[PDB]
Amino acid sequence: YYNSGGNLGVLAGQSSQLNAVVDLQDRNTELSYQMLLANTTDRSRYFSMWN
Amino acid sequence: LSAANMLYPIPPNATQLPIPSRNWAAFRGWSLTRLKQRETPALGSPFDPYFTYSGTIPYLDGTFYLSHTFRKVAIQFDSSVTWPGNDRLLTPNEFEIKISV
Amino acid sequence: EAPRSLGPAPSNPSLQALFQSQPSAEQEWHGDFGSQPQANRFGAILEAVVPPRSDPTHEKVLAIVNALLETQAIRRDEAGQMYTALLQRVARYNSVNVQGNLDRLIQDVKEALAQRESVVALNAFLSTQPAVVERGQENYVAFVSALKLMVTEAPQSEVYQAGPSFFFQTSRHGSQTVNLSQAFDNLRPLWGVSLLTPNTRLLLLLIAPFTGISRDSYLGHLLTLYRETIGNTRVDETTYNEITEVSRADASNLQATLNYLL
Amino acid sequence: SKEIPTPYVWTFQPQMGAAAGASQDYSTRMNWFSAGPDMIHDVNNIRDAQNRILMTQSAITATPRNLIDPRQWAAHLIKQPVVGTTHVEMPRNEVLEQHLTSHGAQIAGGRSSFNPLQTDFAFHALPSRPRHGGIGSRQFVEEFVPAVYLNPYSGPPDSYPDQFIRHYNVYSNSVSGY
Amino acid sequence: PSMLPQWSYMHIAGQDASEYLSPGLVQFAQATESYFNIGNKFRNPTVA
Amino acid sequence: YNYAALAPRQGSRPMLSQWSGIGTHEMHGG
Amino acid sequence: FDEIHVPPRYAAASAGRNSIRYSMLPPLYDTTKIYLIDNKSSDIQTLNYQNDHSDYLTTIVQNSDFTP
Repeated sequence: YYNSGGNLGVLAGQSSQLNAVVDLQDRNTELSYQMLLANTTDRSRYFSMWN
Repeated sequence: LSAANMLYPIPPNATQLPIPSRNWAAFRGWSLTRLKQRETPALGSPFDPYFTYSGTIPYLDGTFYLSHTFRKVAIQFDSSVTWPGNDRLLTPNEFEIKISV
Repeated sequence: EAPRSLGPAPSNPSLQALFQSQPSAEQEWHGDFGSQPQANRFGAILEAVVPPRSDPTHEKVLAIVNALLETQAIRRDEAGQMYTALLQRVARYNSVNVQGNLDRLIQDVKEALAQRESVVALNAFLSTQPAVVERGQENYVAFVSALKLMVTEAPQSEVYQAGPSFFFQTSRHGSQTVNLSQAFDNLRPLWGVSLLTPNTRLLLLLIAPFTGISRDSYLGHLLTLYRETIGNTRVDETTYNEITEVSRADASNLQATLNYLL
Repeated sequence: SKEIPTPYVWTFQPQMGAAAGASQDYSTRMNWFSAGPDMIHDVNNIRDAQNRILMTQSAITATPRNLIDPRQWAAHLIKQPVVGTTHVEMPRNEVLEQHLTSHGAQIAGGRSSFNPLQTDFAFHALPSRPRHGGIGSRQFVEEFVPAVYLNPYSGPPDSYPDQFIRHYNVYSNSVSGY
Repeated sequence: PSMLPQWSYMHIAGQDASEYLSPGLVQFAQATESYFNIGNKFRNPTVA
Repeated sequence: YNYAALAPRQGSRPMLSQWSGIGTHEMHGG
Repeated sequence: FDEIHVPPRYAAASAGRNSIRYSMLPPLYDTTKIYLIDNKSSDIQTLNYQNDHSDYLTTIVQNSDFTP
């Protein structure tokens, strides 16, 4: 669940229960990661650790 | 109510122990109360898929009916010195709220 | 602050080897022969009459490895490894010339350690700093002289380069580092002329106790006020100590005096 | 920011009487992403004034010392607690009581009557050694004031301010693990 | 320039990563870039 | 120390990287 | 009691002119014996497929710690 509504992940430490992750529903992290891979690595080669 | 609201989950028994180090400048005191997990919603998210509850919400409605289920509370700084440690209370080492015997 | 070597004398590696690998009956650090039993008396007499010769190779190598430990060329936990390696090499190529060279090396390293028991970086920093300004070449010269005097007279102070800037630190394990490059870059527009960054303010506060500056200039005025503030701080420390010690025959009293005092 | 840094507030360990590392004052800090440069200047000036106050408070109260946090403190540096003079009065005169009892008298005690003398003892119950060791809370807060580290971690690794790390012993400089 | 403090705190238009970080940290990163590579954890602005 | 103890030593001189190598900027919407 | 000089007794070089050095064993000095036994050639048959009992290959090193 990326940039969703109620399903929000948290990385908050035990100190203050203050979540370090904010999602805006106006940001596309899936497409951002796809573009990041396509620009950094030669995506034409298949990898099996992740799909 | 000027405060930092912290919600610590409680398994349905026993006790619990919060909080790491901090500076504690201009501190004012502690306010403590017990709420039910079924009734407290999620704070950060705009939605709560796991809420499934209506009626009074103690967390954000000012409806605290479970304050009577506290036996005692103990406060220590650096896990060695009790905050009211200058022999202030009748009970030397902790705040007692209920005594049965 | 751990002891680098076991010997009671950090210097004199030969003395340290004496302490480590010699019997505690020949050493000195500061009875009634004749009534002893026959065996002890005869053994001592024979040893005295015909002394037993021994090889001073292990002692020499131990002194060398102690010197290396003191120099920090060899870590504490690899002293035995280096000792064994040196023994193996010396035994492989043992000769009278090699023993003489070992003795010469021990003497030289002992002398160097005794003699030994930042300035070049400051010289490079001054060289890269321009030496001519259009607002009076006397305040800058006297300030440079004061800086050199204070860095020389400071017991444990370091000047070093970190990338494109030069830093000045008051102590090895302290928390007072001054970016000299940026401090002088800020001071340059206003040698002979509130508007100073905390870095150059700290530099001025550090150099004030160790300073020829004309009092008419802005830097002269700033140095005079910093000297006055530092003297006020010392006298205030003395008064605070006196008042607190008298008032202790409460932390609240310390709170009150510090609040009224700052 | 290197020019105006957040002070390193120390942490007190009230079992060994010494500071246990230091960390930046991340609790007393004011948000300014909602403020324009007019108030940014004010906040920066306030932080600079706070740093100046901390530096002068260090100069006034902190005793000079080579190490940042000596785990074991010299006896004279530690502020010993003052002790009053103890006055004690000898109640009975043993030799005269023994004489009276030997001459056939029973004394049932509760100045008595037979003792004209009256002696008092005054002494100071000082400890044998002047308690060298840790630091109390009062002296700790007096001396280990928050530190302002202007240019942070610039230079060789041995020049860094150690003892800011919570788990670090000065003797045999290294980090103590599990 | 009413957003320069923000664009400098979040390195959008401020100073390069080689010279707003601690010089010791830069030395560490350049020493251990062969295997540990701290370099990609910091953003440096690019201003036209 | 010098932080040269943390880098591979190609003989004697350490295999240090560039001073300005730290930092990155990779961001484009297309 | 000074002037009583006792010269030191150094040890000869571990690798001298007469030293014979074999790896993974303490060095030998002066003379030794090297055996070119043909029976050892039967332990390295991989090297002696085409070698008769007169043009064989052997190994000097005779230690049970390693295979021939």
